[PDB]
Amino acid sequence: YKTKPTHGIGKYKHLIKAEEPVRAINLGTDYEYGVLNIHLTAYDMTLAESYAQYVHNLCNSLSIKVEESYAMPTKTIEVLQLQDQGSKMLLDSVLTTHERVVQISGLSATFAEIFLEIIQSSLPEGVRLSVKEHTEEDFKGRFKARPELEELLAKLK
Amino acid sequence: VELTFEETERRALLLKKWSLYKQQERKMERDTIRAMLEAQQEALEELQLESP
Amino acid sequence: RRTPPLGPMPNSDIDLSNLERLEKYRSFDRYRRRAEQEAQAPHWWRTYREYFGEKTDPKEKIDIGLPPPKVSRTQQLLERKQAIQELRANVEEERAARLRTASVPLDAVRAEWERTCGPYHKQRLAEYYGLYRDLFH
Amino acid sequence: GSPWRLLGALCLQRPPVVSKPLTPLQEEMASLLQQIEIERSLYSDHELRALDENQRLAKKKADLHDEEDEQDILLAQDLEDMWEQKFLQFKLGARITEADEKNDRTSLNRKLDRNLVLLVREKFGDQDVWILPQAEWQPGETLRGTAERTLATLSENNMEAKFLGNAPCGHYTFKFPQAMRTESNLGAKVFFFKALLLTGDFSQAGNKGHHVWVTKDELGDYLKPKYLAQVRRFVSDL
Amino acid sequence: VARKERGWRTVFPSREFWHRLRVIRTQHHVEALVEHQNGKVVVSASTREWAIKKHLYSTRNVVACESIGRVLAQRCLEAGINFMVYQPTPWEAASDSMKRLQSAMTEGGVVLREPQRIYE
RNA sequence: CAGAGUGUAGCUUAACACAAAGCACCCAACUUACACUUAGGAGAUUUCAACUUAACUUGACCGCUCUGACCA
Repeated sequence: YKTKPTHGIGKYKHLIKAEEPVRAINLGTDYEYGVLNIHLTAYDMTLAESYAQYVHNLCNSLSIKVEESYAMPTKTIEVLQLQDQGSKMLLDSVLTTHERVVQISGLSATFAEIFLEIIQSSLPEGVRLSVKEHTEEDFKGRFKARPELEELLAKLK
Repeated sequence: VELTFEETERRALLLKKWSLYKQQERKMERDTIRAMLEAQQEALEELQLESP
Repeated sequence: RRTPPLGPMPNSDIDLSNLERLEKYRSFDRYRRRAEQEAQAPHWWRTYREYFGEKTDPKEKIDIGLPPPKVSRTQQLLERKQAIQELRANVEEERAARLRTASVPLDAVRAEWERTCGPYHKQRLAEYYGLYRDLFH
Repeated sequence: GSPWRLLGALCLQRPPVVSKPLTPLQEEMASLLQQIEIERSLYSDHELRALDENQRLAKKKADLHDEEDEQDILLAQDLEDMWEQKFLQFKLGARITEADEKNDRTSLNRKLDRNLVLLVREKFGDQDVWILPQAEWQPGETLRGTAERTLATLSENNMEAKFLGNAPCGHYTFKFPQAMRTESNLGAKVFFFKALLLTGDFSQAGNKGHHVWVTKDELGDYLKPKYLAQVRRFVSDL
Repeated sequence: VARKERGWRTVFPSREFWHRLRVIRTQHHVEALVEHQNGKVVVSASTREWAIKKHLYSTRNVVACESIGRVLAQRCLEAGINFMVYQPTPWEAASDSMKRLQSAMTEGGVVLREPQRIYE
């Protein structure tokens, strides 16, 4: 009851993050970095996924918030080689590029040196590590292209 | 093809040894992060006293 | 009209500034474990235990039994650790537990139970039946 | 000013070039994972090709019912032979190079599976002491910038380094001997900054007496016991 | 004929019982308790006891959980406790350790369902 | 080097004895991954003499963090 000293004992929503419904990019301060995308490029699908899991678990143990873990579209490139005593290119092998991205935020400037040192020391063979600041273009690169929108935009140009 | 009793026993013991091996790897990595963090924080404190 | 609480309100120790960085329960069991401990703690408000719990005497119950036996903890612990190491060193024991075929001898367990935890469990069991309440007030 | 002398040290490190060899325990685990992967995997096109080719041979020998003559020129097993022959001809790079054999602790081509830390020899008070590269701080310059300037002051080097962060990775404070110890110059405060060696190497003018590259395990041979302890904190050997 | 504490339908677990089987599993030990509705523990069986620990290779596996049920069922018969209730969470009930423990209690003679109260 | 402090595994003012506890941690399955869940794995009283008590009391002892010496 309101007048009783036990008023408000049942309150619970002040302990819960307000969830009242794409995502705004939060730039970091002078001492903390903003949203960061940790790209993992490799020719082996297992290596890319396994290291992304390792990075995701590493951040949790380091109390670093992980915004989102997702996979970039697979790139398939044909590999052709020139035949001996010939001028014709013949297909040799097919290579698929797999990219895994782990999105983190709130990284401290002083702690960035330690975090980058640990991840680069554990990088598997054949895996490329690239850490970039999150931008709108990178997020928009995960969506299908819209030729119909482009065609209408060309008329306006 | 069904695995033999000896084959299953070998894998089970290997997995048990694998758990301890990965635990020691985490301890070495966790201590490595702690060692770097303690040194960096101590260095910053010394630097602040010398020249803010 | 408001009245200040008679004591510390629940969830007052929670820091709402760093709510995002605070570790959550994330599971039903972890919340339940904390909930059970919180319920047992005394409170300044009206509770179920106030109206239904047994009104035990605040003074400690008088012990009128034989003195407890003297046991060397250091020697007892060393022997028990040696026994465990011998048991775990057996390959068959590890295989039996891994295959979920091992079992304990009830007769051997109870014989050791009578010498270590028997007298204490009997006191608790007799307390539940109220023998001490009637025989010795 | 201050009685202590500000010094900015550079902890230049060479990242490993090759992957570390697997431990004997990891070799057992690696084989098991490969064995498990094959067991739970479906038949591949190469495997399906071999199975069908074996059946065609049976369908050509047991009964003369095959209605095709050309079939396939090369069998799956025969195709594996060509791949095997090419692999034998190709020669892989030497993981252990001539530097390891000769124990040439100056070149960067040694211990490609380990981490190398740059060490230089500097003479103080007619005494040669092995320390990390360092320079004295100057007005109008950040502490990290002094470490960057230290790289440019090396003996004919075109190395490129990638500094990580601005905060120092460690510090080392020492006092001068009482013979020359004065209130104006009580001692020095060295600050370490780590960087990654991307590309470049020293010229062939001076190699043995100028700089050495050693791992953390052998780092104690050159550093003083008090100086070694501080360096071993921010330098990892993972 | 005794009153069971009915109600508490909006919370968990229910209080409508006389004795209940409560099983506590920790990181290194497994404990099973039979306590009355008032909160008094009647009988108990824990892997911390040297009587049970000395015969177990591990005190945190299915064998330990099954062994505790066998020991507790013997103590329940010696204590006169024949009927009790079990209130598991959905994941605990589907767990293999609890199924073995429930089987041990049933094979020991203890019924995991109390008879209904006689109102007339 | 000396002096000063400190003493259960990562944390804990867990340890009356019936007992070295609780949590954190690691592998596997599930999960894109995390998380939950299930099923597993590894752990400690620095050591010793003192009602023989004693992780606890006290000494020694070993280790450990600090103040200086020492230092390029």
